[PDB]
Amino acid sequence: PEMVRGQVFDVGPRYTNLSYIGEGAYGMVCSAYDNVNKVRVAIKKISPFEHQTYCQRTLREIKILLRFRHENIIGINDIIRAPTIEQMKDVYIVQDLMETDLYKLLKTQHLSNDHICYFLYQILRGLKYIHSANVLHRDLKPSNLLLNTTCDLKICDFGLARVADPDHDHTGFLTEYVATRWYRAPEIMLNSKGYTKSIDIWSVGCILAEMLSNRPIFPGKHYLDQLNHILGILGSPSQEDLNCIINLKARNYLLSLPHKNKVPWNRLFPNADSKALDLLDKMLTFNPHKRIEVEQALAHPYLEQYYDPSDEPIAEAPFKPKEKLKELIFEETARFQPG
Ligand SMILES: *CC(=O)NCc1ccc2[nH]ncc2c1
Repeated sequence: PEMVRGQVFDVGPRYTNLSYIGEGAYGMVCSAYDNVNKVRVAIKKISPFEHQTYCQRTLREIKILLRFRHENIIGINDIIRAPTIEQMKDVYIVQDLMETDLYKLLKTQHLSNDHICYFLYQILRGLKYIHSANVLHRDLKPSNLLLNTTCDLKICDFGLARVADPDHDHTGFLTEYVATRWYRAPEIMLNSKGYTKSIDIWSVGCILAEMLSNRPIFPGKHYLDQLNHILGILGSPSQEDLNCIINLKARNYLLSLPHKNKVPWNRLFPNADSKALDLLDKMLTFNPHKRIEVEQALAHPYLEQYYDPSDEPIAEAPFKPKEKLKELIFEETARFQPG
């Protein structure tokens, strides 16, 4: 069995010459030489079988990524596991190797307006497909946007994804949430379970802002601090947007705050393209019902050099305990077995 940094990374003999890349949720990520296809690949080790929630997210992603096929969405090329349920402890998911990700790139690189435009186009093109399948990604962030050496972009990590359920979106004030804080839409903290497509467009807005300055736009340090970062820039919500929040704890929290002025986008981002900032404003709209949808975002003047709905494909159809979840992970990975 191959090893890397003390741990077993047991993918051979097909995959050899391992090098460490980084960490997934349930294990290590390495690159390896694929001896059949004669290219280096990425492989992530998943050890999920002790926990309901680890199993849930592992299985959700596998089911989604096997059903999806899109240029801007990472695929699964192979899955490695032991031949029987009794012997299966780890699962390895093999995927196309990508040089970097947007989190790593933003730490080190100034992006040209032309790169910002191209990255944003590819994110939304991928998101059009995901949303067309009635699926919500629910954890869009720079580290979930893979880039190769020619700046092709692929969305990854479908562990938090859900089928959209707008009729069951409503909840109370300060309801706990799982997805990454800095990219959470204001409504998560107020009255939303994150079951509508508008959740993903807010995160894309945050990513666009972050591409403009290399700094997260709303770097909250804790649950409600995230909301006050957002209101600090957007300003106090209007009467009409406040009246949309029927829940009294949420509404009265907002009414309790002093007046805050909107900070103009062109003052936060003085070197940004004015069309980029018009689109940014529409993605970072407080009221999720007024927020731009993915297909409108693609049609925005900022992206007119790339926009081509005939080349922005949609999905063929809508998408629909731990002993049982291990069995389901086993069955779902059967197609990659010798046999
Ligand atoms: C978002 C995610 O899954 N990150 C881990 C990862 C997947 C695929 C991949 N290909 N090259 C590097 C990679 C990292």
